[PDB]
Amino acid sequence: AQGLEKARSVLETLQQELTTIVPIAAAVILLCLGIAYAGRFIEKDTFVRWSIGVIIAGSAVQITAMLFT
Amino acid sequence: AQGLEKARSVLETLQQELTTIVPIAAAVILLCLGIAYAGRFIEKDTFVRWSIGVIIAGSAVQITAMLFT
Amino acid sequence: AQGLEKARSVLETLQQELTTIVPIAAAVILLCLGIAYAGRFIEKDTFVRWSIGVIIAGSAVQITAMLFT
Amino acid sequence: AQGLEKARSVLETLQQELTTIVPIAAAVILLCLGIAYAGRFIEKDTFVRWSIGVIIAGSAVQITAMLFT
Amino acid sequence: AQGLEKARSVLETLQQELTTIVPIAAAVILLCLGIAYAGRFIEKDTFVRWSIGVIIAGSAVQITAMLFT
Amino acid sequence: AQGLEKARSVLETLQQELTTIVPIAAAVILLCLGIAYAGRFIEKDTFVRWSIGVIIAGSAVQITAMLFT
Amino acid sequence: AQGLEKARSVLETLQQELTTIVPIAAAVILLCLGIAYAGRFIEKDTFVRWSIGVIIAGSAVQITAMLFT
Amino acid sequence: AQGLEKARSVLETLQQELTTIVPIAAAVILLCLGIAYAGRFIEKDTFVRWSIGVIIAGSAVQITAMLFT
Amino acid sequence: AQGLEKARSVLETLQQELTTIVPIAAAVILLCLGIAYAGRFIEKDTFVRWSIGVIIAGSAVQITAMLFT
Amino acid sequence: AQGLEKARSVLETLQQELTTIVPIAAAVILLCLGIAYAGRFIEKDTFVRWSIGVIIAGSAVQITAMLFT
Amino acid sequence: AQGLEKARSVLETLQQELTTIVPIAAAVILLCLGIAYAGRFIEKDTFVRWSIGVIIAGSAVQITAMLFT
Amino acid sequence: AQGLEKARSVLETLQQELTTIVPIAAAVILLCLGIAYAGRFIEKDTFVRWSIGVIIAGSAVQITAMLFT
Amino acid sequence: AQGLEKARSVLETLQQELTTIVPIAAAVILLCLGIAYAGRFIEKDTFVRWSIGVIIAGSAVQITAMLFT
Amino acid sequence: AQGLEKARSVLETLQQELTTIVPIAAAVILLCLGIAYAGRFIEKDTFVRWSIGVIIAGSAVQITAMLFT
Amino acid sequence: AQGLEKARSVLETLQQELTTIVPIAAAVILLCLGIAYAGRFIEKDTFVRWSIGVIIAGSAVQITAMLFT
Amino acid sequence: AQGLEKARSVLETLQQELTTIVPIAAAVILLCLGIAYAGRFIEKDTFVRWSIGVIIAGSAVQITAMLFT
Amino acid sequence: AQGLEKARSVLETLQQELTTIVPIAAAVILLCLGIAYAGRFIEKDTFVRWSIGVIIAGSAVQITAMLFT
Amino acid sequence: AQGLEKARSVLETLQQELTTIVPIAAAVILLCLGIAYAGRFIEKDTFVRWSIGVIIAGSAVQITAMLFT
Amino acid sequence: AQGLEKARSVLETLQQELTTIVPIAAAVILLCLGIAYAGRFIEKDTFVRWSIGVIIAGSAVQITAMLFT
Ligand SMILES: CCCCCCCCCCCCCCCC(=O)OC[C@H](COP(=O)(O)OC[C@@H](O)CO)OC(=O)CCCCCCCCCCCCCCC
Ligand SMILES: CCCCCCCCCCCCCCCC(=O)OC[C@H](COP(=O)(O)OC[C@@H](O)CO)OC(=O)CCCCCCCCCCCCCCC
Ligand SMILES: CCCCCCCCCCCCCCCC(=O)OC[C@H](COP(=O)(O)OC[C@@H](O)CO)OC(=O)CCCCCCCCCCCCCCC
Ligand SMILES: CCCCCCCCCCCCCCCC(=O)OC[C@H](COP(=O)(O)OC[C@@H](O)CO)OC(=O)CCCCCCCCCCCCCCC
Ligand SMILES: CCCCCCCCCCCCCCCC(=O)OC[C@H](COP(=O)(O)OC[C@@H](O)CO)OC(=O)CCCCCCCCCCCCCCC
Ligand SMILES: CCCCCCCCCCCCCCCC(=O)OC[C@H](COP(=O)(O)OC[C@@H](O)CO)OC(=O)CCCCCCCCCCCCCCC
Ligand SMILES: CCCCCCCCCCCCCCCC(=O)OC[C@H](COP(=O)(O)OC[C@@H](O)CO)OC(=O)CCCCCCCCCCCCCCC
Ligand SMILES: CCCCCCCCCCCCCCCC(=O)OC[C@H](COP(=O)(O)OC[C@@H](O)CO)OC(=O)CCCCCCCCCCCCCCC
Ligand SMILES: CCCCCCCCCCCCCCCC(=O)OC[C@H](COP(=O)(O)OC[C@@H](O)CO)OC(=O)CCCCCCCCCCCCCCC
Ligand SMILES: CCCCCCCCCCCCCCCC(=O)OC[C@H](COP(=O)(O)OC[C@@H](O)CO)OC(=O)CCCCCCCCCCCCCCC
Ligand SMILES: CCCCCCCCCCCCCCCC(=O)OC[C@H](COP(=O)(O)OC[C@@H](O)CO)OC(=O)CCCCCCCCCCCCCCC
Ligand SMILES: CCCCCCCCCCCCCCCC(=O)OC[C@H](COP(=O)(O)OC[C@@H](O)CO)OC(=O)CCCCCCCCCCCCCCC
Ligand SMILES: CCCCCCCCCCCCCCCC(=O)OC[C@H](COP(=O)(O)OC[C@@H](O)CO)OC(=O)CCCCCCCCCCCCCCC
Repeated sequence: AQGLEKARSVLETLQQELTTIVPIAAAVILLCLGIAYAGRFIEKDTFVRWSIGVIIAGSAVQITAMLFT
Repeated sequence: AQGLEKARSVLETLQQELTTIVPIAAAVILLCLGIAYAGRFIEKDTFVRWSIGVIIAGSAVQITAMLFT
Repeated sequence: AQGLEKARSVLETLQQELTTIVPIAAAVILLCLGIAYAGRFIEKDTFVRWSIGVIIAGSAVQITAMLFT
Repeated sequence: AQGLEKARSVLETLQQELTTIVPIAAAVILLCLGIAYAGRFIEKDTFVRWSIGVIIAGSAVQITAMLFT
Repeated sequence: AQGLEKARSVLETLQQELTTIVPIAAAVILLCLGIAYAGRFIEKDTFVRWSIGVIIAGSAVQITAMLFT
Repeated sequence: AQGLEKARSVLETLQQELTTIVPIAAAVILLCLGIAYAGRFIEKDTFVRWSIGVIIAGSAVQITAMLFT
Repeated sequence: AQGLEKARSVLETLQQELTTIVPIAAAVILLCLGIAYAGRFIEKDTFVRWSIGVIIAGSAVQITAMLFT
Repeated sequence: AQGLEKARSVLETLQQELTTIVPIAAAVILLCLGIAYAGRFIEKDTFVRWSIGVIIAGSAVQITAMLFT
Repeated sequence: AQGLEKARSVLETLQQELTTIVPIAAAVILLCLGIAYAGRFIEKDTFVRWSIGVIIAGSAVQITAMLFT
Repeated sequence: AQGLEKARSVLETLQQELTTIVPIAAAVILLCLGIAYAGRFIEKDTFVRWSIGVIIAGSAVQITAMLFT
Repeated sequence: AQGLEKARSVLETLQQELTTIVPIAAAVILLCLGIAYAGRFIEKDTFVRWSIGVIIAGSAVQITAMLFT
Repeated sequence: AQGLEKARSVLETLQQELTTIVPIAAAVILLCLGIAYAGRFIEKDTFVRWSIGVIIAGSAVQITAMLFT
Repeated sequence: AQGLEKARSVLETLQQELTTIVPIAAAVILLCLGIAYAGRFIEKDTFVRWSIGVIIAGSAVQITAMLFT
Repeated sequence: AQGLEKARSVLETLQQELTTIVPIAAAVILLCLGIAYAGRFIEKDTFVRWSIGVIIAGSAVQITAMLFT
Repeated sequence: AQGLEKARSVLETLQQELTTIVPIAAAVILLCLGIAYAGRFIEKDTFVRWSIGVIIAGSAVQITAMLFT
Repeated sequence: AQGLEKARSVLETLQQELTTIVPIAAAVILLCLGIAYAGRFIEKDTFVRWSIGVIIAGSAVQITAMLFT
Repeated sequence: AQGLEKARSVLETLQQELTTIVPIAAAVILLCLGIAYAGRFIEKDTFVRWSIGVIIAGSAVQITAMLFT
Repeated sequence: AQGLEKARSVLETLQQELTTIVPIAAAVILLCLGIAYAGRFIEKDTFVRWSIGVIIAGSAVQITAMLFT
Repeated sequence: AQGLEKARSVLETLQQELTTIVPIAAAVILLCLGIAYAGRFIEKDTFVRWSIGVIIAGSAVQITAMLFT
């Protein structure tokens, strides 16, 4: 019931599937970035940027719950 | 009665349902943005923009009541 | 009497009902706009536009009385 | 007498009643336009158009007397 | 009896058949959109648009029951 | 029977044929994009875009089943 | 038969012809890039970019088969 | 006999004649499009559009037999 | 006879005449493009675009025969 | 006769006249570029660009005959 | 006659007038450059750049005749 | 005799007179277009359009004889 | 006589009058463009555009006679 | 008489008035540009641009007479 | 009279008022620049730039009268 | 006499009266257009359009005498 | 008398009244533009546009008398 | 009386009310700009832009009276 | 009354609430900037920029009252 309960369930399923997919994408990104940095194509702060992005992505639900009260 | 009370109640129900749905959408957006920033596709101000948008969306009713007096 | 007093009363009732409905619509619009801005779909001037629109709509009667003298 | 004095009086009464009705319609129009502009459905020049229309309608008798001499 | 019970049954049958047909059309649309995005003919927000449209279409009956009360 | 089962079968046949055709189009697009990138006409994000598009197109039926429930 | 078998054959012929043409285009691009680099008009990463692009274009069918399953 | 067999034969003859005529028109269109693109009057997607149109027109009978079952 | 054989012959004559005219137009286009590029009004990719367009227009009949089977 | 022989002759006359005009335009362009480069407004690659453009424009007919076979 | 003889004459007049004007502009540029170099605002290669530019601009017609044959 | 020989002669006379008139109109149009282009009111492709139109209008009889056989 | 000789004479008079008027319009346009360029409102290619337009407008009759043969 | 002599006289009057007005506009532009350059808001080539624009606008009549012959 | 004498007078008034205002702006700019230079935020050439800009702005009318003759 | 002398005199009187009225309407139109342009509601070419229209209307009799001979 | 003197007087009265009204509208427009520019919503050329529009509207009668002679 | 006196009074009231409202909007804009500049989101010229806009807005009536004479 | 008094009160409330919110945002910005500067990600002038921005934002009302008189 409630009209949009079904859409909420679908969105929850989509969020779970995207969360499952994300670590593979992050690992592939890091694999490419490490070799790019080894080849003098990018700089060392790229690893810090990647770490910040991955840490933020990991706790996306917690941050959203903290902000969207 | 009052003619348009039923429409107002329907709009209230719609607002409640959209408010219930919104946190999932915000979490999915943040999850995507984290990986996008990790992969050097966007910039660091994206997180600030997301935080501002989510904070405004969380207090939409209060802001509307403050402005539409 | 006066021929069109009844129509004026009906219009006043309609105006009151629409004024009652409007804050919910404004809150829903702001809720959608916040998430749209979080996801990089719109820009920050949208909030300024929304604020101006809501402020104008809130004092519609006063502005009408000021201009239509 | 004068044949059309009665019709002129009826027209004057109708004009007065319509003038009484108009401000409510203008207020309702502005209330709708403000929310429409808040939701990105119209542009900012709509308010200028509304102001010009209301100002012209307010002084309809004076403009008619100035032109129809 | 009830005059329009037969017409309502026909409409329900048509709705069920259209609901059955829709997923194939959605899959074809997504298949075309993926290749169009791969070929640099459209943008990444097309997937978000498609997801929103499909989610709305899937819960059409629930949304109609929530609004048309 | 069921009125629209024939149209559903036709749509399924069309979907299967389009799925058969798609890999050739994707291969041609990738072949052109590789030479375009070698010639300094596009950037490296084109390959990521192509990969995302092809992956989404490949699992169109699964995504449609996940969302259109 | 099967509706789109003829179109699939035409697309396969087009793909084979484009694959035949591509090596000449890649060779001309490399010939121009080498002289441009000799004249201090481009940088040394251009050769890496060209190699990556040509390698990806060469195995376009294999990559498409790996991703579009 | 069958009443409309003669009309069907006339339609088949017209279809064969138009099918014979079309390749010349396609060649002329491509000849004009190549020069127009060389002179910076159109874009490179025009060739993709032309190829899709020609492939669809060539296998029109097969597609019609696949859809009109 | 064949009904439309005369129209086909007329189209062939028109195609031959346009093919005869085209090289002059291509030469004029390239003559203008060279001077425009000399004066810093356009970029160096214009020559690649022109070459692609002229090569495609030259073999328009062959491409049409390859695609329109 | 031949239908478009007159148009071809007109195009050849136009091409010859433009070829006659071009050297003056190239000389004026080089005269302006030299002074602009003397005043530190442009860089030394401008002369290479101008030389390439003028050389290409000089043999436009030969290049067109080479590519449009 | 010849169609573009008049335009060619106008272009020649413009070229002669610009050639007459140029030495004054070159002298002013050199006068400014000398003082700028005296005050440590530019480097000594500026004079070499100016000399190359002025020498190239002086023989613009001869270089154009050498290249545009 | 021949019934319509007189009408054909009248049409030929009208065609000759219109052909005599046209060059003046074309010259006036080009005179206006040049000034409009100088004043930044139109674009450079207007000259190409004008040239194509004038060339087609010049050999209208030849094209009509080539097509209407 | 000749039916349309009078219209041709009128058109010639109109063309002569427009040719007389044009130099004033060109001078005014250049006067405005120079100040606009001095005020950073347009770019330096505006002068090239103006010169091309004025030169074309000057020899409009000659170009018309060359193309419309 | 001469049909358009009156319009030509009006255009000459407008040109004279605009020529009278222009020096004030140029002076105001230079006054603003000097302070803008002092405040590090623009660059030093702005004065060269202004000088070129003013010199061109000053001799607009002479340039128009030289080109429009 | 003379049509645009009023506009010229208004422009002269605006020029005089801006000339009156400018010294205050120049003084404020120099006051900020001195402290910015003392704090190691800018370099010593800023004062030369400021002096050149102020000197040019002070004699804007004289330079305009010298160039716009 | 002459049947239509009276009608011609009436038309001449009407033309004189309309010519007397026109300047006021043109001034009002320009006054409105100036404010509309100041308010960013229209573009700068509106002034050119107005000037062309007013100049044409001013010499309407002369143009009519030139064309209608 | 003169038939249309009354309409001319009415138009003169309307012109005077609109001229009286205009300065208030111009002041309001400038007040809004200043705040919009301070809020980074528009650019600095808006003030130049406003000044030009107001100056043109101020001398509308003079410009009309200069052009409509 | 005078027809448009009432509209002028209404416009004066609107101008006074907007002038009263403006300082709050300017203060809010400055408050947001200061924090945005502190967070490295905008540059230091924004304060100069804001000051220019506010100074222009404050003396809107005086500038309108100076230009619209 | 006075029409826009209500809007002014709403704007004052919004300004007070934004002023209340601002110190937290400034503190968070400084907290992030300190760590960024510690990790060699930004320079030491960032603190000066932050101090200037915060000081300007703190006295926004006073500065607005000083400039907007
Ligand atoms: C003086 C030396 C200074 C620089 C040091 C290096 C100089 C010479 C280096 C020789 C390298 C030659 C080739 C290796 C390239 C290299 O060293 O760059 C490392 C490569 C990506 O690096 P980059 O992003 O820097 O590529 C070049 C760009 O920088 C050009 O802007 O990472 C890999 O995974 C290697 C892939 C090999 C290429 C084949 C790929 C085919 C399969 C993948 C396609 C699937 C589609 C989806 C993918 C997400
Ligand atoms: C040879 C050494 C040269 C460099 C020295 C340092 C190298 C190694 C540094 C190790 C750092 C590892 C991780 C610490 C990061 C660090 O040191 O960088 C400081 C960080 C911002 O740093 P950056 O802007 O430099 O990030 C990278 C950019 O430079 C990319 O260009 O400031 C913080 O607030 C730290 C937050 C921790 C990350 C987790 C955040 C999750 C919750 C917050 C999300 C809420 C959303 C809204 C927020 C407003
Ligand atoms: C690389 C990253 C760059 C971009 C960042 C985001 C990338 C990935 C984002 C994933 C989002 C997936 C889904 C969330 C969508 C999202 O993120 O966009 C926010 C959404 C609408 O915003 P948009 O303007 O972006 O909508 C799509 C447009 O982009 C179309 O062009 O607001 C919502 O309330 C979410 C609702 C979810 C959809 C279900 C709704 C069904 C019930 C409502 C119908 C009732 C009828 C009356 C309504 C008034
Ligand atoms: C020198 C290195 C410089 C660049 C660093 C990275 C280089 C190599 C990266 C390899 C990545 C390969 C693939 C991962 C892509 C990646 O790393 O980019 C992160 C991706 C979004 O990336 P972008 O917005 O940059 O996409 C490409 C655009 O930039 C094109 O302009 O976020 C994800 O969620 C990844 C999903 C994987 C793809 C499968 C999705 C299928 C199911 C979802 C569909 C449901 C519909 C609704 C959705 C809301
Ligand atoms: C420098 C690179 C910049 C661009 C990157 C790509 C360059 C080269 C691309 C090569 C593509 C060659 C051909 C593949 C085309 C391609 O890659 O574009 C993808 C195609 C449509 O894409 P577009 O939106 O670009 O179509 C043309 C538009 O651009 C027109 O403006 O989607 C498909 O399903 C492909 C079908 C192949 C054509 C045969 C279809 C016939 C049977 C179907 C008919 C049934 C009727 C009902 C249908 C629902
Ligand atoms: C100084 C160096 C800086 C830049 C590096 C390169 C400079 C010199 C490059 C020389 C290249 C010369 C020619 C090769 C072109 C090249 O290198 O660009 C790669 C080409 C597409 O390139 P672009 O999209 O950049 O084309 C020009 C556009 O950029 C215009 O803006 O991809 C191909 O498949 C090549 C095909 C050859 C052309 C013949 C095709 C005819 C048959 C196909 C038609 C069928 C219709 C349907 C199609 C789907
Ligand atoms: C501190 C030193 C650092 C920089 C060194 C130079 C600084 C001072 C230079 C003083 C120069 C002052 C004036 C000379 C200008 C100069 O030195 O720049 C050289 C000039 C064009 O140069 P630019 O393209 O650099 O012009 C400025 C541009 O850079 C603005 O973006 O070439 C000429 O032909 C000179 C014409 C003089 C202007 C009169 C022309 C009037 C008749 C022609 C119009 C016909 C229309 C159609 C034309 C195709
Ligand atoms: C202090 C030194 C610093 C710089 C070092 C070099 C300075 C002096 C160099 C002298 C070079 C003079 C001439 C050689 C040119 C040179 O060095 O540049 C190399 C040239 C392209 O170079 P760029 O891209 O740098 O061209 C100029 C651009 O940089 C403008 O931004 O590559 C070639 O293939 C050469 C062709 C010769 C030109 C004739 C071509 C005509 C027929 C081909 C056209 C067919 C159309 C289709 C094509 C795909
Ligand atoms: C710091 C320097 C930066 C810029 C470098 C150059 C600055 C100075 C250049 C001086 C050039 C002055 C005049 C030469 C113009 C020039 O150099 O630009 C090259 C010209 C066209 O160039 P554009 O497309 O750039 O024209 C202006 C456009 O850019 C406007 O957007 O090509 C020609 O054929 C020249 C013809 C001369 C004009 C007479 C033509 C009359 C007969 C033809 C009409 C027949 C109708 C049918 C036509 C198909
Ligand atoms: C971010 C900023 C971007 C936009 C800048 C401006 C924003 C704020 C502007 C405030 C304007 C408030 C009101 C002034 C309006 C304004 O500024 O627009 C200028 C006005 C007409 O302008 P528009 O064509 O833009 O009218 C509105 C159009 O947008 C309709 O779509 O011209 C006037 O004459 C003003 C008259 C005032 C209204 C009273 C007239 C009553 C008597 C006349 C009736 C006689 C009948 C016959 C007439 C021929
Ligand atoms: C910080 C510096 C950066 C930018 C540099 C400039 C900043 C300051 C400039 C001060 C300008 C103030 C006023 C001078 C204006 C100025 O400098 O712009 C130059 C003006 C036209 O310039 P624009 O096309 O740029 O006009 C503004 C447009 O850019 C708006 O988008 O040329 C003139 O002829 C001057 C006329 C003065 C206005 C009065 C005209 C009234 C009678 C004529 C009407 C007859 C109708 C028919 C006409 C054909
Ligand atoms: C390594 C460091 C490099 C960057 C330095 C800063 C990094 C970390 C900064 C942390 C900031 C976190 C959040 C504070 C945001 C911040 O610091 O940015 C300052 C904020 C807007 O600034 P921006 O233009 O940067 O906004 C985001 C844009 O950058 C997106 O492109 O100004 C404010 O007024 C703050 C309001 C707080 C947000 C809550 C508002 C909710 C109620 C008000 C809504 C009423 C509607 C009508 C309004 C007119
Ligand atoms: C190891 C040392 C190396 C660096 C030396 C200095 C280090 C420490 C310096 C401490 C300075 C702390 C504060 C003084 C600032 C300072 O020293 O910088 C000097 C300041 C401008 O400096 P900057 O342009 O460098 O500002 C920061 C920028 O560099 C950010 O990129 O000039 C002033 O007028 C100072 C005003 C004080 C701030 C209050 C202003 C509020 C009212 C005015 C607003 C009205 C709006 C319109 C205005 C036109």
